Amino acid sequence: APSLWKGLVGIGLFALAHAAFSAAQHRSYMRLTEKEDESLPIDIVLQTLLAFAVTCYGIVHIAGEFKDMDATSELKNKTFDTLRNHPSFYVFNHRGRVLFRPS
Amino acid sequence: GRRFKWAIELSGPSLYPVGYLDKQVPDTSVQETDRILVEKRCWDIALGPLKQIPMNLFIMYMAGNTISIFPTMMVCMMAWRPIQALMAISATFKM
Amino acid sequence: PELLLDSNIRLWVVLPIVIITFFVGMIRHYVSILLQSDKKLTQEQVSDSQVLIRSRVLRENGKYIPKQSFLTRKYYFNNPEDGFFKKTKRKVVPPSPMTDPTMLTDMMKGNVTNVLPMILIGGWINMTFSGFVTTKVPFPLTLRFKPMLQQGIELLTLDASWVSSASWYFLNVFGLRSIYSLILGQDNAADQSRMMQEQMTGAAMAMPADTNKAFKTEWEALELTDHQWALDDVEEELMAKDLHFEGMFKKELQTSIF
Amino acid sequence: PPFISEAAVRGNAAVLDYCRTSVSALSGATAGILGLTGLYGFIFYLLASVLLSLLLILKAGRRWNKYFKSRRPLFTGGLIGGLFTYVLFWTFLYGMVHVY
Amino acid sequence: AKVSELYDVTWEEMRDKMRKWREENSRNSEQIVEVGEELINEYASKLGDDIWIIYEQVMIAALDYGRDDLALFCLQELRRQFPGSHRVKRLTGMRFEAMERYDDAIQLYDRILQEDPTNTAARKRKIAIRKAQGKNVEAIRELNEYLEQFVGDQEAWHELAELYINEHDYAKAAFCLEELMMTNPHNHLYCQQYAEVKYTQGGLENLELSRKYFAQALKLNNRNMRALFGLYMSASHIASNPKASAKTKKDNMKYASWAASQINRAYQFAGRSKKETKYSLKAVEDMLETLQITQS
Repeated sequence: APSLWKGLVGIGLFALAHAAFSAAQHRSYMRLTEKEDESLPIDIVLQTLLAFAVTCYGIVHIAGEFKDMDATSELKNKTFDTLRNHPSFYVFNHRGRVLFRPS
Repeated sequence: GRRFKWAIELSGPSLYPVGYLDKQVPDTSVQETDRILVEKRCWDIALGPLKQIPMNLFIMYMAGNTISIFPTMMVCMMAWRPIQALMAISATFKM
Repeated sequence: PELLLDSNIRLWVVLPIVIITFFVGMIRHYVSILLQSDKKLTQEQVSDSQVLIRSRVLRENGKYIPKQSFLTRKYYFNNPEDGFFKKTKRKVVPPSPMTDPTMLTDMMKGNVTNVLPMILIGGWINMTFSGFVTTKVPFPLTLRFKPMLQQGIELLTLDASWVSSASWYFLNVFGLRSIYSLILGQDNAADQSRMMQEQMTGAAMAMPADTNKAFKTEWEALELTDHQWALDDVEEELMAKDLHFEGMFKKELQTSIF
Repeated sequence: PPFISEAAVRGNAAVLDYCRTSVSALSGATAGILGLTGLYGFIFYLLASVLLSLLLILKAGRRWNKYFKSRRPLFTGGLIGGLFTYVLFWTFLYGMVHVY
Repeated sequence: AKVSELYDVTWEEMRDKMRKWREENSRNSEQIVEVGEELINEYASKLGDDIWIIYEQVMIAALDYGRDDLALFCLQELRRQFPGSHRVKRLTGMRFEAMERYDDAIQLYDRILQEDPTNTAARKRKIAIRKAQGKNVEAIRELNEYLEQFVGDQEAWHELAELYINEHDYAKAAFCLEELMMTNPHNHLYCQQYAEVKYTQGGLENLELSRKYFAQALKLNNRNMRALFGLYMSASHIASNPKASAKTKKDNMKYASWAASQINRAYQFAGRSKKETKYSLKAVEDMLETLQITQS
């Protein structure tokens, strides 16, 4: 699912860049002709807005973490058996060591 | 008791621990309430912003009337601080 | 829209300046990380810190604790006969902050003089390009900003919208201020403006400037605080319902054993 | 609500600010591509921020009480710095295309 | 299953699982070394920073499991890059202790302390060397010494409580668990252990204290059945003792009867899982009926 969102964001960005290039070409043409104070075509403007709205949808989905506020829920599954052992104090005196010693 | 049947009874046969104390020492009762000095401290902390104006006036007169990046930036943040402290007056007012 | 510009001045000024400021910020952040050095911590100061943390934790979490043990803790801390904080005294350094002077210093210090290094960069950049027109800002501006904005073009009829490279880079500095943290994280130290200003989480949180005074302050703070056993209210759970233990018990079947 | 974890709150705030800055960055590019006046541009920026906030609320929907204690930061948050970074990318592509 | 497991995995998932194992600090040395040496021969390309922690973890597991060859194999790789590193010295000392000649390990710890004054790990390992070498009393004294010099470590508190459990000293373990619970009030596990320790002590006031502590952690997690069982038997024992008041005994019977119904519902909700759960439901049903008749 994240890969699809990333690809969609990339495609939208590419479409936005293409719309920018089209608008640049339109203004370059406009500078050629005297007067003619007209606006850019509405179709490419709508394409620009479509590319802007699509890229803002995946930009929120890509980073969604929203962790739980309460601090009791993560330790709701953890068992006291694992907590009983600690990594500081480890005594290396067990029957498994002499049982696994030959093999 | 025989009602519970299975009931295991476990018995127990220099003061290094700081917490575990041999003598119990109860009978603690403290009643100290000094609201006058607390009100005096709270009355003076709210007077700091008022006294923070004259030195800003002195440094503004010090900047002069030369349009430059440094004086403009000095003035830009001079009013930003009161505004940013004005954006959260409700919390400190409740406090 | 007027003043038709060349296509060679946009590819040789805009992009170079943008990359220059980007990499300057990144280099500053990396060098700030590199130059960071650890501070020596002595065992007595460490123990003082841990005792302070213990007393502060007692102050914060004191409701969920037996009253007898709470009074034993508080007596051990206070202890009018011997007293741990009363007897244990280390060296004292003569102070210098004063009430009115420090009350004023809170504002006098501030961060007023932290803009000059960026002004130096802007001055060098403007020195490189004497007569140049980078871009125009759509925002209308007043003619009293033109001397600061142009600073090198001899034009009095021209509007102040057309900016020079100096203000272009100046606005470029704060444009990526919130963008730098996007790639790095919440704790970002790539701010080009605050070069000399040290911005970090801070090595060795605990700063016992006067150990004895802090001891006495905590001694009186622990005497002030009361005791209210928050455990004594157990009847609220008494009359309730147990349905969450039915809750993931349904969702605890679905996982098997690896 | 009695006990709160600072790590989760920090992560939530960081995510919120990250989306706020990214949406603002793209809003700047759109306005620079089109090209408008200051009043219309600022109004457009405000509209984009409002749309982002509405989508952010829609993202949570139910069980939002556990995620966010309140909604004030969701509505009013990063409005000035986001505008500071939006103004840069607005004029970045504005004069690059039109003036140049 | 070994080949089947090795087939339907990727190195990313395996590394993430090892990281989760580190986070849960479980004791699965067999599986840790099984997935440890497998990724050292399959990938062995990138993730140096991760693979150093992986090397240390794999050698730690091999010291437990059966294999000193891989322990030394990872030790040389750790020594290759960082020539002076105190963690590698500690690890080598631990392996030396595991093999023979504890005195040279003690000398290495002494030298490490001579270099870096603030080294908690070396002191902890020495405390563990004298936990198993001599009596537990001297180890308790030295653990108290280090704890007094620091008063920072919760693991030290829990280890002291565990060592005091074997000596039937619930008075000092009571303070140990009280301190360990004060820092972490949201952890119901420590509250449950404290309630059990106080229940083992005896006494009607201690019984009431343990009951209330059982009921507090019962609502934080709302699923632990050990605490609910302990609360039910605490109420039953309060009812049993003649030294009680009428209304207190009455409310204690209500507490016990309510816990009995919660037990009945908990076991009835497990009956739809399998077909052998009905018989266990019956068994607990006779248990609760016998205890109810005896209480009534």
